[PDB]
Amino acid sequence: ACGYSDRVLQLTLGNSTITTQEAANSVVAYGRWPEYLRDSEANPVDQPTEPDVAACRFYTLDTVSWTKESRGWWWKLPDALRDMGLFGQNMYYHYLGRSGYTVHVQCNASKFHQGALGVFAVPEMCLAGDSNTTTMHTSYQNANPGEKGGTFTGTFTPDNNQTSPARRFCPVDYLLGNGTLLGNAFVFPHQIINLRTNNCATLVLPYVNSLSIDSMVKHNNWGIAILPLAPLNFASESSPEIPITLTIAPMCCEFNGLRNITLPRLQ
Amino acid sequence: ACGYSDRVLQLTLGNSTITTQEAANSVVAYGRWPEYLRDSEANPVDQPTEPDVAACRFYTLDTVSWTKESRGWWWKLPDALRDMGLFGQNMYYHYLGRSGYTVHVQCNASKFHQGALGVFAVPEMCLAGDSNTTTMHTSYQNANPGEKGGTFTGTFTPDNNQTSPARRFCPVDYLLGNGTLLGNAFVFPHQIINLRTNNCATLVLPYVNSLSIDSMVKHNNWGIAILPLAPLNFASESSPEIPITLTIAPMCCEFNGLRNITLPRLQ
Amino acid sequence: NTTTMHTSYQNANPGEKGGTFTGTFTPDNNQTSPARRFCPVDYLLGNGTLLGNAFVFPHQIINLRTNNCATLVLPYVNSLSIDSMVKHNNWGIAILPLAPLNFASESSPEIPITLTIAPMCCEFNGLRNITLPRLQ
Amino acid sequence: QVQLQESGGGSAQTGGSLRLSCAASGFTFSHGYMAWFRQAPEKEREWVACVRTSGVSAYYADSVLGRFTISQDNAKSTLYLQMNNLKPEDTAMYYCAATSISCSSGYMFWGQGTQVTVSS
Amino acid sequence: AATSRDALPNTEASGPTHSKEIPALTAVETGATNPLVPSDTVQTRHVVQHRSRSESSIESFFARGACVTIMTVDNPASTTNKDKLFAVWKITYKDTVQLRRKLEFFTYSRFDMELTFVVTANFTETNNGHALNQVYQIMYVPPGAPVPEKWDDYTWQTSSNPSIFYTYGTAPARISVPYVGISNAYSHFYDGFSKVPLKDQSAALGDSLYGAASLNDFGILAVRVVNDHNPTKVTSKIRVYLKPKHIRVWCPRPPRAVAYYGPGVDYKDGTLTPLSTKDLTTY
Amino acid sequence: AATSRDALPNTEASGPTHSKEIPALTAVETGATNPLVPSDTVQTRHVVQHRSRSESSIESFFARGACVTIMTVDNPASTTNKDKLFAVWKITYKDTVQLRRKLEFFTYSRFDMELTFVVTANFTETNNGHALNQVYQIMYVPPGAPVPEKWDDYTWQTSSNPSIFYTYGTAPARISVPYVGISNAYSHFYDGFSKVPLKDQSAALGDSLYGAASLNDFGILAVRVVNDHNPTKVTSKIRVYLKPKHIRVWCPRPPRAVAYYGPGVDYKDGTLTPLSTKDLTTY
Amino acid sequence: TIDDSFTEGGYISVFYQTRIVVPLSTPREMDILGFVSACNDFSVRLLRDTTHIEQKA
Amino acid sequence: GAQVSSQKVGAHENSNRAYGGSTINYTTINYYRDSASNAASKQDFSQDPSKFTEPIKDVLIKTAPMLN
Amino acid sequence: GAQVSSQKVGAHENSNRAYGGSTINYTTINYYRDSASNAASKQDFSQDPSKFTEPIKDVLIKTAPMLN
Ligand SMILES: CCCCCCCCCCCCCCCC(=O)O
Ligand SMILES: CCCCCCCCCCCCCCCC(=O)O
Repeated sequence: ACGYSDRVLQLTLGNSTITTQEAANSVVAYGRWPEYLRDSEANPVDQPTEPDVAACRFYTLDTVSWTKESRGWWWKLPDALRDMGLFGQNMYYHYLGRSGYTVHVQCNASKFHQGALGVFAVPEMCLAGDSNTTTMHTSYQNANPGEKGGTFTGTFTPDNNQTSPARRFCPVDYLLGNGTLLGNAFVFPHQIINLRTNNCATLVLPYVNSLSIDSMVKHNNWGIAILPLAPLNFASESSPEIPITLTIAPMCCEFNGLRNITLPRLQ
Repeated sequence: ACGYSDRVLQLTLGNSTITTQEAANSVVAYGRWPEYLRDSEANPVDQPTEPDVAACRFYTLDTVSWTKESRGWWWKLPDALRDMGLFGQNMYYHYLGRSGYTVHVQCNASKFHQGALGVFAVPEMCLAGDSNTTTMHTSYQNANPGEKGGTFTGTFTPDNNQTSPARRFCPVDYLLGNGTLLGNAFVFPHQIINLRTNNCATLVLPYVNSLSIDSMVKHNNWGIAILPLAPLNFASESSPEIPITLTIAPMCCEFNGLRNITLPRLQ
Repeated sequence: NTTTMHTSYQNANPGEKGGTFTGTFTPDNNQTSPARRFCPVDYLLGNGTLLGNAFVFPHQIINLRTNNCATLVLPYVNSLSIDSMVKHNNWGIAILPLAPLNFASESSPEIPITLTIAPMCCEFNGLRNITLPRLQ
Repeated sequence: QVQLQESGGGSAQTGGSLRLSCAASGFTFSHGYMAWFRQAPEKEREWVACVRTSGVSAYYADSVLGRFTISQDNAKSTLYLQMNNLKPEDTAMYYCAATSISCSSGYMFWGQGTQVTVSS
Repeated sequence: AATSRDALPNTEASGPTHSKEIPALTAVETGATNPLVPSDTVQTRHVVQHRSRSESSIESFFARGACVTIMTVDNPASTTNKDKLFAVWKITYKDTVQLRRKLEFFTYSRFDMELTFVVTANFTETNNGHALNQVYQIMYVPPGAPVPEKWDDYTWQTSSNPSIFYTYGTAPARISVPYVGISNAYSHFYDGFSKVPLKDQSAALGDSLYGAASLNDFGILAVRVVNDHNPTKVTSKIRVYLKPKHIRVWCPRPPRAVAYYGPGVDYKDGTLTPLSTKDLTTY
Repeated sequence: AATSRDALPNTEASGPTHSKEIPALTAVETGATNPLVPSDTVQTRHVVQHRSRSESSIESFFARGACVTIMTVDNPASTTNKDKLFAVWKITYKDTVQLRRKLEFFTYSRFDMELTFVVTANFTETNNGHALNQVYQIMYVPPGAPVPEKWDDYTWQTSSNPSIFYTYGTAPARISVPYVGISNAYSHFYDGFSKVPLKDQSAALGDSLYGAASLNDFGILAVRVVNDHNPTKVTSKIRVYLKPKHIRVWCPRPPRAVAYYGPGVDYKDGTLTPLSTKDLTTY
Repeated sequence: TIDDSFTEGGYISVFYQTRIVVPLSTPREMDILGFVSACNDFSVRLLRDTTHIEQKA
Repeated sequence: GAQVSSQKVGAHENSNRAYGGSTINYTTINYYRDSASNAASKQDFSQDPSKFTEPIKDVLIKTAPMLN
Repeated sequence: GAQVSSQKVGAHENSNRAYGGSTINYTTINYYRDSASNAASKQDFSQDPSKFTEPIKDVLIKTAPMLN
């Protein structure tokens, strides 16, 4: 009648607005919408700081590229947004913090392009090491690659330099980077951007953890993994390229225990 | 509102389901839906066998090809389904049989393809002979070409071998294969698959005859003729090719007078 | 006497021609190529039990002086509600002469036996392509 | 602890012959079958041949027909696989799958297997 | 409403007779058994019947435990050549004779199954050595589950399998297993094959056994000595006793006349003679 | 209100169709699974469903006891050089494979924990000596409590620790431990570090493990032979069996595809191949 | 839950109904992804230990 | 939720002020959730054997001629 | 303070005067003060899998086109 569609979506958070004309509806992770801490589940005694508009807005992470060679890409939340306006500021200023997200992945092309990208949301997305000698050895500096994030690899290559280890994640694509067959990755809330159909993936994520509120600096709640289910193909070309852009918006964020700022050793 | 369309059609019969996303509605021949024989119009005294799910299901006939050279194609019902599961079995086991059909013709292409195919349903589709010496001389073996069916020709070429005639139909395309101008073929229930628009033709046909129930072995009720109204064209190519697939489903079929099986001389 | 449960499908299902019972058990010795058939001893009802107990099964005995036919209506009996007919036989029709045939003062009498069976309340599920079994 | 242990090696030239054996123990409830299976270097595990319980009634795989011979010695509780005319397609691992069966597919006991190589 | 422990129908006093009614004449061609009682043929007095059929009820007829199998395992010395014996037995009532024949009185059955485990151990080698009271695990491995290859491999973790750790000397072990059949009744006799020999297939590919359903019908039990190697060898015998409870049955079949041979219905030669010699006119 | 042992939804009889509704067409881009039932695509009859999901309930799926660890202790002769072996095991489900993978089907859990203790002893040295039935103390040392350094030191007084003195030969030992987690759910996977590497601090000072919370999460168990030295050596193996009761779980995760390597999520090379060879057009 | 004749399941097949058609300047080959899932009426019984994992020594 | 059932007294003790007489009963209480675990009741029904004795379509009347 | 619960009868014994029929129950009485000690009830609820199957914001109607 009036023309309301599932493909046409307009999301708004604070002073930012995301639109789209080729969506595939939207995903509310585990059906729960992100929310503020209820007195019933409260834990720290102090008055929590809720930045709201100050932090609850979409932040665009630098754009990555997609080619036939691409194995995959990954990020961590809140990690990924560690240096995004006030959200980061507030994050670094408090001992505790809980936040939900509205993850929107953008990757458009032509009706002449073909492929599929599975944007997966994994709470506690633990990734595997690169050493056949030392388990759980990835260093913090490699565990949290910020807004630039990381990638998946097509082959597991052990780290042999035991004089100075590389201490990073070697997340095998087919193993979803955690010793399990990718095909089962659908148990996690997800959407698959299939070029011929849509152009974006929106995954609203509530705060999920073992605790009501937790140290954000130390621990990542969610994980955003994007791997090409179908490889990129365009025309009769040998080198096609299309970009992927991630915009994430923290929601219902609250922080407790205000203190001096933490300057982490990221490098 | 909910998105219900004329192009999107899902037909189901027994254990088979036909879908489609580019249809042009559907045709109920002469507005009557196929039906079982009513006591008012009954004729044989014995309890009729109604195979239902056993025979009332879609059967796919081998796929034919469409090229710029193609003049036409034709089939006969029940003939065409003479060797399709239980429907055929039952057909051969009874002296009498009446059945309706749900004919669905499938022929898709690209938005860059062009042409039109008129799938016509002619009750009692009598076709013309190939001899200028002997009228009504086509032999049974040539009258019933089963699931492979037949074709139309662009020119009438008489059969001259009077030592051993070819005894087949020479159905001139423009004469609709029966001495009448094709342009009038629309008086029969029909749909025209015009590439730019649709991708299928669905013609539900009720049992039509001079008798309530009749010998299927001997007589064909309907006729399915497909002739290209607009020739096939693709890009700037010299030899385009796209396939056509016919799936027919007998409906409300009933058979009387059970006896030993008839092994017809088809060759 | 070497291989248990060794009768081949082709011998297990002798169709409309059916089979017979034997008066003596003769083992199959050709272990180069077994005969793989049933050797159903008559008195053992062909299944290691005394014939005289065969009456526990529904039955009728055509005794010439009295009757001329046997009618046994059989319902579907199995461990499952519906089952693969190709693979499994529900019932069994065994006919053995309780009293041997005798006619006049003759040495070679002969009379025929004809079986007419009618399937009832038959139902079939899972329609697919036809199975062409290897019967021979 | 139905111990199935293969033997017979595998390093012959193209065209020769090998004797693949298999020691069986535990409780092999005779009735059923006893067989052989190959996995191949890079293919799916395939059925080679099956012999009956104690009966010398057997079959062979289309591919191996007549070129492989499977017997048994239930006195020695063993099964044998003589293989004449070994070839580049026969190069593979062989397994004594002899338990249950009833046919040529069902099992509850396999072996560790052994490799064969027909070189040339 | 007529229970098992009901008194049987009484004997009615009936006198002399001379009438057109014929209890005595019948026709066993009809298949039907002529249903008479003493009074029908001879003069009788009145008798208050006391006996009941109580014990002959289907449930009661199977109310006994029965030895289904004898599983043997051992615990040898560490230095030894041979491996520690751990048995694996395919769960079936047809390994022994007694219980089987009883179950063969019918075509089908349903019963919650009770198993009992009687273990008995001893030494073997002439020596005065010592073995501390031994424990025994009885692990039920359902069809398809990993069958243990070693006595000390991963399989004994039994994260999902139901096991019973029996300590020697205590009362025999017992577990309850319901009617676990894949069918709507357990099948004692199955006239058919698991496979169908198709024509577009090789005889080998379509061949199977006669009388068999699934090779693995219920699974296997695995029993092992839990205690580790002991310098003095100790062998053990676990005896399993099954008592079919809550039993129902269908369609009676003549009881087995000749000794069993294999899991099938087949009969061996040399055992085809069950009835002895008796002269027709000799009481 | 829909319980575990409920009969499943019935199969409704549905006939032929020719309508603008499309059960058959969907779009798995939405992430959502198309929820159909046979009737939606093919003609069906009416079916009174009998089967239930009864056994597949979360509680039932973990209703089995599982071997978590094998603790070894011994009681040697007084004259001996080596000390009497007394074990100390860090309480964790990740030492064995089976139970772990089952617990890994989810992200978090809560369960009152049941532990069972199966002890088994034997002699070692070739001799005919004697050992009187041995007792065994299983002392739970919570994080921070004094861990025993000797087999006969003060720590075994257990004035506050919960211990179990098991006498050999009697039924296996068992104790109940509630959900003792410091969090609002037990964490199977923890994507984070215990420490934060600050910039005004040395890399060493700020470094920790990946995936670890507290090194000491639950504590250690300590098991020792209570009886004193005996002239003939006797070794013992205590097997612990855990059955997670009253269990709840959250957020499912794909089951482990490749063998475990360490306590982490990490995978070793040479085990990165789980699926076998199968041709696409071969049934 | 194991390969068995007596409890066989049948065959799932996929065949080209017509064919795949693409215009010019279009990738002539592409991919299809398959998914599987149980239905509301599905159930499982008799809990057992899996083989898809093991601990060698 | 005890199950009290009566017993069929056989050998009567010289009592009717405890035993012998006033109907002897027995108590039973299930200890497990599974039906399989229960003890075998033994309070089973009997039935008409005619389903085996007289498998005929037309009723069998003993007093008359079988074949009429 | 006994807990009487009913059992889901599977194999029905030939009784309806003790077993088989008239609903079979079982008794349970806790012996410890701690909740941890109790026996696992097994009388648990089931639920809608839609929280996993249909994690979409706008309701899924099977009969209509998914993307409208
Ligand atoms: C701890 C043991 C648990 C489970 C044990 C399963 C064994 C079941 C054996 C049942 C025997 C019933 C035989 C009937 C044969 C049939 O079904 O055709
Ligand atoms: C006598 C023993 C008393 C106490 C025993 C305490 C051991 C508790 C072990 C609980 C294991 C739960 C594992 C979940 C991991 C987690 O919390 O992150």
